[PDB]
Amino acid sequence: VQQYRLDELAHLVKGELIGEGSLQFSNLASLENAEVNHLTFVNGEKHLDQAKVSRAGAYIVTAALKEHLPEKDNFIIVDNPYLAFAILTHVFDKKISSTGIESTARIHPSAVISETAYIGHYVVIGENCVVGDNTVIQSHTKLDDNVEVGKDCFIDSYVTITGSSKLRDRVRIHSSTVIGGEGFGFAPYQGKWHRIAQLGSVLIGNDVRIGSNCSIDRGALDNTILEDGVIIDNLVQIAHNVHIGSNTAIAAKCGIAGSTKIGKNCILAGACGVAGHLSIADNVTLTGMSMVTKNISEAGTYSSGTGLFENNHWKKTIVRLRQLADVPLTQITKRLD
Amino acid sequence: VQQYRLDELAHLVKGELIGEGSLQFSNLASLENAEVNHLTFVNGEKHLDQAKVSRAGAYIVTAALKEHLPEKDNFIIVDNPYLAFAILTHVFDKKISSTGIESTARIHPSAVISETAYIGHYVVIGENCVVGDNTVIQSHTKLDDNVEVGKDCFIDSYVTITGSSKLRDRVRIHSSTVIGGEGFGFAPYQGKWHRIAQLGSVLIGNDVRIGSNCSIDRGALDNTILEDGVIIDNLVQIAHNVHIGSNTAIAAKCGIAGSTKIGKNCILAGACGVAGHLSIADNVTLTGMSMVTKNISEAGTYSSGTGLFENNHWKKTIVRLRQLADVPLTQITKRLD
Amino acid sequence: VQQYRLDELAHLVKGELIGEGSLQFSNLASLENAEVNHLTFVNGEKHLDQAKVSRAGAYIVTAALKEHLPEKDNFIIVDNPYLAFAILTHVFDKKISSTGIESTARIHPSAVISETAYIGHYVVIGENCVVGDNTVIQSHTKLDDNVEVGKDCFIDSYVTITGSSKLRDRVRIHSSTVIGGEGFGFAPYQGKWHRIAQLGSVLIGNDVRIGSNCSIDRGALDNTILEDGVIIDNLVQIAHNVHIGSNTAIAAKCGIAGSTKIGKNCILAGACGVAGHLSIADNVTLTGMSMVTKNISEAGTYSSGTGLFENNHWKKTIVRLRQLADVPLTQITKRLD
Repeated sequence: VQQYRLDELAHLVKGELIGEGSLQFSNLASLENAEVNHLTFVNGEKHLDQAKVSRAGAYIVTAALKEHLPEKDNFIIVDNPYLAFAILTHVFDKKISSTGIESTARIHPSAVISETAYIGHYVVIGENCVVGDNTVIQSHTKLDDNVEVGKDCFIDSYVTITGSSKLRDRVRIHSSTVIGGEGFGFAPYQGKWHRIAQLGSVLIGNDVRIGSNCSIDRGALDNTILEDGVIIDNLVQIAHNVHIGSNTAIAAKCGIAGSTKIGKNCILAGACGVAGHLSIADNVTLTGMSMVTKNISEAGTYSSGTGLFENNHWKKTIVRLRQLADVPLTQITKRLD
Repeated sequence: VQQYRLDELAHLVKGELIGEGSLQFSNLASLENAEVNHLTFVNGEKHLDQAKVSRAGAYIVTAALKEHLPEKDNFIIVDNPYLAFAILTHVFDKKISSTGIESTARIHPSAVISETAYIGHYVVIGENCVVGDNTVIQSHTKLDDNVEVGKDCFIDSYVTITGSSKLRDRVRIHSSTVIGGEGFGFAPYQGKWHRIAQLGSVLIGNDVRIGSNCSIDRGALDNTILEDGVIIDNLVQIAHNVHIGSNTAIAAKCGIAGSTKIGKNCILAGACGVAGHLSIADNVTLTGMSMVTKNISEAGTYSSGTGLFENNHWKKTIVRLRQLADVPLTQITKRLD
Repeated sequence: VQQYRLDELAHLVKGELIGEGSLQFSNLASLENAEVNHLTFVNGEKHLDQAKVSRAGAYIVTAALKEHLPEKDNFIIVDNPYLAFAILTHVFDKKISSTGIESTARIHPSAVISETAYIGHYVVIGENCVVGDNTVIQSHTKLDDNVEVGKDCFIDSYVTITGSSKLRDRVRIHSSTVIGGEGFGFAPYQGKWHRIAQLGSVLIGNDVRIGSNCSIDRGALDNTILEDGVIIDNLVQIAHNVHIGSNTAIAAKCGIAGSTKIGKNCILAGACGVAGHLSIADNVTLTGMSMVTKNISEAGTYSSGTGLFENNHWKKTIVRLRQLADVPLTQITKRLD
């Protein structure tokens, strides 16, 4: 494909070069599958063994790791090889330098589209819409009236941006997601449900990522807010009026119900469920499949689940669980006449 | 921005007016963010403090509440404020009565399309399809052969309606949703899976709402049926042959497995799992992340799950959970001699 | 509509014909809803009483069942009726015969499209793409650059295939699915998330089926692999680098996190969550909603969850549960001296 010298690659991550700076490199690769023209990284000493044996031509390493790799000659020394790696993934990433407006697209005459944005085939952009510089909007995607997309944004295919959602800069949203959809609002009467119109929108901050097949609903009256730097994997449900604080990560298949606020720097593992009208403090980490039903006021790590059981062990465990309510537990832990 | 007089708004909800019936209002708003030109609603006495402090022009309240609101002058007195509010959200909802067939739609000559319907751009409609009066079918959506949509329906973009699904009146289905999809039929032989074709369909009642990123699979032989007034949030799995009773509500991320039947007036909270070939009786609420593996014969509220735990308390809780099988429980409660 | 003779059908399943060979049949159907021109099947004695009352014209039964069915004259005998039924579903399943490329498609000239393939309306096919013989790409779907799709594949609408994904033969992918989208790769620095570009791809073997609304992310450096035979239901998350063994079945709504390997012939029930960097061995069955956090290294059936509880009972249970950690359980069953 296309080649990079080691010296350039070390300079790019602002690291100390060791070994022949003029060596060619085609790609990044894992320890196991790397070859000579491949640059790789050693993430802590758990991976020393795979490193020692790797056929990779150079190594992104910590200084205390370089000492444990005499077998090897060419290095890039940095304090955080993982972040240096992360930077360089983009150098090797094959880039979409595409620009201009595909003639099958339907852009309402009132919309402002930067001359360096890309609008895909069969994209539809409505009244008062704005798409910023170097923004990429892929094919079939639709932008409803009054939707604004900032700079350096990536929006893939079959994404719906509606409810006049407003997106800042460096926002990326993957295929088949819905931003700004009509949330689940229903009033009961005569044992039937009256639909509640949904009159709010969505604010989406800078540097925010959203996976595929996600549903981010627009607020019922105010806004659903995804603060700066929030990251969200595939198949997440974010209900109306959810407010997600800065740099919070939400793993695949989490569900955050209506009007809940999640603090800054929170980490939710796969398939957590958070009920409605709750606050979750800053710096809360929830492990896989946590069911949150009350508030969380203290920072920390929280969990729910029974863990894994062999099936028979399980069957008997849950029979004994069913019996616990009839057992006075603490009133025997200290019962001795 | 179109205005409405306070006396009309009170008439529109069958409500008693108090205050200057000629006052102008742009929109509904929340207690916290309402301005002078905004109508709002106080839902029970838990919100009085937010209400008193609010800058809302007028108030939707009950008689028992207007009393505890001396601070305010113009009200609309109704018996269920939530429902009066629900009605008025539509009056402020950005109403779209577009009509006709966009010129980039691909429609089979054999399909019957009501003159009052709207077929959007890039819409594809197959043989013997019927789209009834006043139905909106948004851009990019597809209707396979023998699919029928009734009157006054809203079908959004990137919706697949297949397997000759039959949708009645006032049915609304949101984006990235698959109605009628081939269900999960696989017979085992020689340690491989023989795919079973699926020859059924889907009956979707009047007044049924389906969210985004949902999958409603057709029957293996008969029909998957969603009865009148069923409402379904985003990210729901309805498997082949599931039958859902009238006005049952199904929250986000629920999965209902093949051939199961859920009664009338049921409520399923977020992320429930209902296993195959079961009956759930009329009038059953399940709470969040509930796991149902047997029939539910009696009405009532049901639950599964541990609570949330701080992580160390979780780890030690589950260590002790694992020991529970080997521990005589009912043979020590009656053991006092 | 379209008619078949009983003897043809008997022959199609390598089956002993009993009764009038020349009888006409339109369709399969259930024991409950079959009419004279419907063929049906009796699956063991459990369904015998239903069969006795069926208006079905003919019955796919096994010898020791014909036995208990004197009420009925027309049969097809076979050793496994379910598999016989499955073979015949395809005979009645409406054939999708179409060939060619619709004019509303956009296909880059450097793409190779078989003359026996169908490219549906509005499809977008990128550079260096390959589409095999008899493959169907339904309307609206997109293939990005370097995507390859084998022979006899079916790929429904609003599918995104990207990340240079490679698909073998007889792969079928349902609607709203995203194959090979950027995985959840993020580095932490200064309490921010730096995005990690995702450089691998996806290999999908022969005879793989994927449901609707699924996300199958590309690998970080190496590939995400679905081996031959793998079947995956609707709404599943398969993270970057997940490796899934031949003939494994993944039920609706499962999540497998990054870098997890899953052996051959596994069965995961609906809504399981498997954590990252784990091994599950060949022949493992998980029951609905299991949470795997450690490697499972022996074949067997595994589970997690509490039972379903009536709600009051549930609340007392979790209170007792919470008390469990403070109670020594093994030190009291062995307390008698």
